Amino acid sequence: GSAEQEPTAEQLAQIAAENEEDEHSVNYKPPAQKDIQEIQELDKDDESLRKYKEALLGRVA
Amino acid sequence: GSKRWNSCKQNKQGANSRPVNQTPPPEGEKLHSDSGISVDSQSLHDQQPHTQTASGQALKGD
Repeated sequence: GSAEQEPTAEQLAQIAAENEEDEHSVNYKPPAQKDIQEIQELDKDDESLRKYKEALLGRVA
Repeated sequence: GSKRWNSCKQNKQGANSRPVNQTPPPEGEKLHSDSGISVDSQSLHDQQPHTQTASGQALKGD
């Protein structure tokens, strides 16, 4: 919910890569696109909603 | 195809930034290295544990 130059949605645009750069990338290239693993695995038996905010809140950690 | 959950791409995977954390290998691989990453062995620091529930406007919004 925003409409201006360089919007907060441009950080959150990373959401398509945030999960797929593991399950469709560790099979194709070495572990370097994500030094961490908790950011993606949050989706499972922890917090299936915190993950969607992290792509803006703290891209790397 | 619609086999995954709904995922926002907008147009770019890291517009003058990066997708997640493009950095060198720290200690080894992440897959099959240490079980319980979700909650069974929840690490001291790695993610943003900022809230337990209700991600704003049901997905993201603040």
